[PDB]
Amino acid sequence: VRPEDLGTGLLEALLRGDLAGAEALFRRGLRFWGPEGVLEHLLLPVLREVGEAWHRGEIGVAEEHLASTFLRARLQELLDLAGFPPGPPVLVTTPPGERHEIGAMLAAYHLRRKGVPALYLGPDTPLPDLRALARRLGAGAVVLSAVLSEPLRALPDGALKDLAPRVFLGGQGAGPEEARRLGAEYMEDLKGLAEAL
Amino acid sequence: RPEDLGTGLLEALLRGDLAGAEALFRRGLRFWGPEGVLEHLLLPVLREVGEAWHRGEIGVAEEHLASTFLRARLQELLDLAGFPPGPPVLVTTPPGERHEIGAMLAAYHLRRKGVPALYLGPDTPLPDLRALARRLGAGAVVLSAVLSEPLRALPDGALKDLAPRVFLGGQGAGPEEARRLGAEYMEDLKGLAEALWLPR
Amino acid sequence: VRPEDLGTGLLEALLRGDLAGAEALFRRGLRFWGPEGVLEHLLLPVLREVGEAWHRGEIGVAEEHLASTFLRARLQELLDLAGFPPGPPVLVTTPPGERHEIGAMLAAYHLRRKGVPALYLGPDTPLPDLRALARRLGAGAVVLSAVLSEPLRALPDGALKDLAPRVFLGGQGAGPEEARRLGAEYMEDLKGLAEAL
Amino acid sequence: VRPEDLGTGLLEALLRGDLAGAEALFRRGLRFWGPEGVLEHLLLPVLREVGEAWHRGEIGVAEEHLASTFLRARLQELLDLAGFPPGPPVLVTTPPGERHEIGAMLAAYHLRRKGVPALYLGPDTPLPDLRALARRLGAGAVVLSAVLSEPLRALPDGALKDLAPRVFLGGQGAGPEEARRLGAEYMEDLKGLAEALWLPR
Ligand code: B12
Ligand code: B12
Ligand code: B12
Ligand code: B12
Repeated sequence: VRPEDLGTGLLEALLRGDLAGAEALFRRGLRFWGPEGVLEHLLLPVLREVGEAWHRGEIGVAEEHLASTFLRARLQELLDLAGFPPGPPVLVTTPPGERHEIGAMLAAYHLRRKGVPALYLGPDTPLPDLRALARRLGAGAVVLSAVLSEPLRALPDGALKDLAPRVFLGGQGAGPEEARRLGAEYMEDLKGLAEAL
Repeated sequence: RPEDLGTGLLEALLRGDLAGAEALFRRGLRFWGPEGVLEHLLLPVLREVGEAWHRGEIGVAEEHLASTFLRARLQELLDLAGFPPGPPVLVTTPPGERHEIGAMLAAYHLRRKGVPALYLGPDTPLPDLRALARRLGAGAVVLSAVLSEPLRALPDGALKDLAPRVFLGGQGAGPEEARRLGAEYMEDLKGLAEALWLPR
Repeated sequence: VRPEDLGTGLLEALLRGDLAGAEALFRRGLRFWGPEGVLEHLLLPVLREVGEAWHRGEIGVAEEHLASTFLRARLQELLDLAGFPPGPPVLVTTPPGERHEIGAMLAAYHLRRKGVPALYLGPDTPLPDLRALARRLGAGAVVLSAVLSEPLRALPDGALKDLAPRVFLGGQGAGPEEARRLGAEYMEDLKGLAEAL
Repeated sequence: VRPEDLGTGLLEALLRGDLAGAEALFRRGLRFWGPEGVLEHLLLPVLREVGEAWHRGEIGVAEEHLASTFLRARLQELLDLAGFPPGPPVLVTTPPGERHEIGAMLAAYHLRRKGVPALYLGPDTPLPDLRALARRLGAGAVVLSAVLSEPLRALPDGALKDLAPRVFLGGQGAGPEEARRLGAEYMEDLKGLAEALWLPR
């Protein structure tokens, strides 16, 4: 199968529970596109199509869970391969109540690929606890990924100010006005995070 | 240093030294092998993280960091156990149960015995779980519960007929609640494949 | 299949020309041991056994070549998946006359995994040319890997002293007295190269 | 745009140590033209420009090394992506004394793309050792790539004849007379190698 058909192939493999086939297809994508390219051209398009199929009522949450778990495992492999430099970390998580992790992990990965010690905490970190860890580790920045807008709507004005010296908010759930309200710097593009630091 | 590995790993995680944590875990693999490292290093460290949190010695951000690391290690082992062909067993946690390690352990113990255990991730709504089991023709569904409250919230018979065999375990579960929910109850993961193969 | 048998399995696969099997076994070792661990537990033991078997006369050069080429290809794959930060590079190569690449690639990999922009040049770089590139790119360091002692012995006293602001020499062909003679800093372990920098 | 237009950009990224940029540009070329087109119209032209610039004294050995190592890494990725089929292998190497790899790796790639199990040994394999491995693995063919002519001149008449059931020789260092002297089948076209083995399909 051609590169342009790897996305359809992967989604069909996952929807029939063929994890071995899915792993093979993803690895082919990695080899063809390289790491950034496989995320852009395979991981993200499959995740989005899973979401659309769910919105259309063609699949349920269990199929989305299966696909997201698979894709998380693949991104975690890449994250581990990028390595973790010493020095003051950037803490990467999602707002309280946000359980979608891929965006955060993508942010951490893009940072790690540029030599930044992005410490992915997992999703859904209470803000007092996040601030306390940032302070204790001397973190240079906190990065939050918000896929949904509702977890941000739940936060009080200024809630993200002073989590760390720099606080960045992105994801589809976030916009510049909400970032301003919460006291974060907004960034639309993952590729601009490493530059900003 | 086997006797010191657990303390070393926990300290590395709590200072954000992921490189050190990874090195120590690999040393645990060298000492104890794949199953052994789970029993002697992963689970003791997970439990000490939880206890330290319960005592107020660490916050949620530290616990998250450590749990994320340990989940990554267990996912590696789960993937190394392989995924055989044939009708899958779906493995997840009840609605409202966000803790994953027990479910991943169940999937691992199944896969190492040649059972195609598909780990979905945690916290799967039951109608959705039923629909996926149907779509994949799953022979069994396995749920891991660390907390009892998510189970208490579920209706009588909520787990019955998710597949022809349904198992519930984890410290949050007990035989009476399993019975109420329409699931079989088991405590030993080393017997779970055998229990599923052989008649109820 | 079992971790303790991956070395035996990989060597046997390579000696029978089973590259698909070898690739699968190496990937298993990567998953089990992690990026640095697979080099310590699988790649280096297999490389060394191949070399020793050749020195004992038990295998021919074609068999040795196949295995060494395969292992280099796997290390190059890992190297490319590491972070590559912006900023002044560290140039990594081998002395003039040293054709063996693995130690240099290992050095570059260890440095990239610690957030250092190590440029692996390939092996066997003439010193004037190496200095010129280091100067033009503003490299902070040059790192040389020597498996054989004879290429070092052929160099005049002080030959390595001004290749860059810091010059490190390691590999089993090097020792502290030779490093001193040649004007390089010696290090035995790659684990403290990044710290020293 | 043709792939050759990216050549200046790629080489300049490499020469300033911008590995990420060089890799990004090469991958764009792969996406736009695919592997065969990028190899013929970007990798080989850049390799040749690097070599000629070195011969002209315009770049030093360290810059040439960096560019050659990068291009080999990209070709090795493609070689591995083409996969390794089962079946009696074709051993692919270069003559004793030939250290240049790219032509051999291209031959292995073109064979693997057509479903032929081409085992790339690396360069510079002694002939009796190569013969021994070919016999032991039951190889259907040996393929040699020569960039330099002197390694071939060094070989005795008929040296290549019986390395395997078929023996193919190409690269700019080889020509038909020398192949005939050495007992190899002379071949120039990479894409025609698999067909020359007379296998099914
Ligand atoms: C997949 C998807 C989901 C998935 C999420 C996948 C998962 N579980 O992991 C699921 C199934 C959860 C889902 C359901 C819902 N989601 Co939805 N679905 C989508 C979809 C199709 C793709 C978006 C996505 O998840 N992309 C993955 C992320 C990583 O991409 P991203 O957020 O765009 O982030 C990019 C950048 O921002 C950047 N980035 C990410 N984080 C950060 C951080 C920083 C600092 C920086 C610099 C950059 C950065 O990287 C990413 C890739 O480049 C979109 C529609 C679309 N966009 O085509 C909606 C969409 C986002 N969903 C929507 C919403 C709100 C929902 C629902 C509430 C709707 C519903 N009930 O039907 C539910 C919520 C239920 C719940 N889960 O809580 C709506 C939002 C608009 C609205 N209606 O208000 C959307 C936009 C669809 C639409 N057009 O209406 N959804
Ligand atoms: C670690 C831990 C946590 C961690 C979990 C980290 C993680 N998992 O990523 C953290 C700190 C997050 C946590 C939080 C809380 N937890 Co807590 N904590 C624990 C602790 C110390 C250990 C839990 C554990 O061992 N997990 C590992 C799993 C795999 O162990 P397991 O379920 O026992 O499973 C074993 C077997 O059952 C078998 N198995 C597992 N699944 C299955 C499935 C099948 C089919 C089979 C056959 C076998 C099987 O395998 C396992 C190993 O042999 C215990 C106390 C203790 N010493 O046990 C509590 C405990 C579970 N926590 C408790 C509580 C209440 C909480 C909190 C609600 C407290 C709070 N107010 O916030 C929160 C949960 C909030 C939330 N939703 O996150 C209570 C639960 C009481 C109850 N449900 O009746 C406990 C018992 C402590 C106590 N005595 O009060 N906790
Ligand atoms: C593998 C091997 C080969 C292979 C090499 C395959 C390949 N493509 O790499 C083959 C068979 C080709 C080979 C050939 C020869 N080799 Co040989 N072979 C070895 C062997 C078994 C292992 C070498 C090795 O470990 N390489 C891997 C590198 C990475 O390990 P390393 O240099 O020890 O580096 C470690 C650390 O120093 C650190 N590190 C590496 N670089 C750097 C740099 C810095 C800055 C730092 C901080 C750290 C660091 O990382 C590594 C961690 O383990 C050894 C004996 C042995 N058991 O060690 C000999 C040995 C190196 N070979 C030797 C010889 C003599 C030869 C030949 C000259 C033999 C001959 N023809 O007569 C030829 C060379 C010509 C040739 N190309 O054929 C000698 C060299 C002795 C000396 N004083 O130089 C040895 C020691 C054997 C002996 N005689 O005892 N060899
Ligand atoms: C690039 C190059 C280099 C690079 C190579 C980098 C690298 N890692 O590959 C560098 C700068 C390192 C180099 C070094 C030298 N080179 Co130079 N260089 C060239 C150059 C510019 C191009 C070579 C090339 O195209 N290689 C890529 C391969 C794939 O191309 P190809 O062999 O033509 O193969 C084609 C087909 O035959 C097919 N193919 C290849 N193999 C096979 C096999 C089979 C079976 C089939 C079917 C097809 C096939 O694929 C290709 C498609 O176009 C040429 C001049 C020119 N413009 O052609 C010289 C040239 C080859 N170099 C030459 C020389 C002399 C040298 C040096 C000896 C210079 C010196 N040091 O003094 C050194 C070699 C040092 C040593 N080995 O010890 C001479 C060789 C003359 C001769 N042998 O009679 C040439 C011809 C230049 C000249 N006119 O003087 N060189």
